[PDB]
Amino acid sequence: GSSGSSGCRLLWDYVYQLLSDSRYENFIRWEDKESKIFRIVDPNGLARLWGNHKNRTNMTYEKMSRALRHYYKLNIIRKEPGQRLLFRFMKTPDEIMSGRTDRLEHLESQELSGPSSG
Repeated sequence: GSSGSSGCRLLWDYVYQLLSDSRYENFIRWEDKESKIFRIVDPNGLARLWGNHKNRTNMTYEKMSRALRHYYKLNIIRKEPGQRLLFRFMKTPDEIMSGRTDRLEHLESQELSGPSSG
């Protein structure tokens, strides 16, 4: 029961890791497995886990969704208009699971904290 060693350090992905484990249902479960649709049961709590293992502080859902959004542009996830915290996995996640250069990974510890110094 050891899940400390990580690498991807990604949010959008952090989702699956949870879904797979039913023990994390109360926080998040599969809405419509038919279309790999998931929904955050409780953001206030769900985020905690994301900010906890991330050694972050006062991890809020606001600064969290900041990621899922970036992907929305890549045409990977779709946020239903009606619902509020609904996410639909259009394309397979493992399809874009890689790390060579300027890959999604890069955005693992970027949209979390720190200026752009641009």
